[PDB]
Amino acid sequence: HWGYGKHNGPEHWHKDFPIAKGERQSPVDIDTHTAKYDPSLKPLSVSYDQATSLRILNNGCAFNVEFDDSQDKAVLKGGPLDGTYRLIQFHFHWGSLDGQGSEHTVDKKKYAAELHLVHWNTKYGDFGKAVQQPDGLAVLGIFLKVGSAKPGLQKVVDVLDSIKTKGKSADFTNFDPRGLLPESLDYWTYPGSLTTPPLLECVTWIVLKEPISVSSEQVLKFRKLNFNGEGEPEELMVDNWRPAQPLKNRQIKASFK
Ligand SMILES: NS(=O)(=O)c1ccc(C(=O)N[C@@H](c2ccccc2)c2cnnn2CC(=O)NCCCS)cc1
Ligand SMILES: [Zn+2]
Repeated sequence: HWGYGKHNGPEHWHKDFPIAKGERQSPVDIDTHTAKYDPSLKPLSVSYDQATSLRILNNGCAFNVEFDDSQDKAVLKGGPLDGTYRLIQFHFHWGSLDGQGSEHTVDKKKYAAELHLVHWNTKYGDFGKAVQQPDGLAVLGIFLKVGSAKPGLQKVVDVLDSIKTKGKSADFTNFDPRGLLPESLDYWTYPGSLTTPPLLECVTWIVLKEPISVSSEQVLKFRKLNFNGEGEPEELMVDNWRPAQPLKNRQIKASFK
């Protein structure tokens, strides 16, 4: 029932998921002047060289590229994290217009889109158990701006034709998520939540400072997707972002001086 319309969008979610008004909700606005460098942060390790992608799925919210997480293959370690976090999927949030689409904002600036690489803490054995823990997940967030094309994104753009409507999937093997990273791994980190229902407060957020650039044509292909299922009235999959939530008693830490 929840979605991103006037009748079922983020302002309505709290009626089915009261944690929507919780103490560690995401996303947030990152006030870069209030964020503090934290010398206790260890180097961030993004280790994706043995990633094994499997499939791409339109789940009615976004599209997810899913990975084989049955072994340590593609993992996130270091930074604010304790232990090893395994990549399970990535997806994006985007706008109807280039001036909006990201979930996190930076000094109130909205980006055209935001990539979420989702990882779970291997100490909990599987994703389902990890989402019952306050340090169960780590999401690596990457902003997208419109400018030059991102070559590493093109294979995603070109399969979207095949998963236009909710519940469609396609084989998506041998995709290398390293092609979606910016040059610098400088980040902000804070404790938060899933940004969609069930909005569970399990996430260590790691949001990169440097955006990647994608072309107008690339983001336009995202906006041709549908929220609805085949045969249903066409609802373009656009503006699938939750706005910034109250920071409450949290501190955002920076990895850079
Ligand atoms: N935006 S985010 O990175 O913060 C984020 C990351 C992961 C999930 C997620 O795994 N949600 C699934 C889940 C299954 C079991 C327990 C809890 C959560 C779920 C539940 N119903 N559908 N899904 C799939 C889901 O919503 N896919 C993520 C695409 C966001 S537009 C949601 C948001
Ligand atoms: Zn997300």
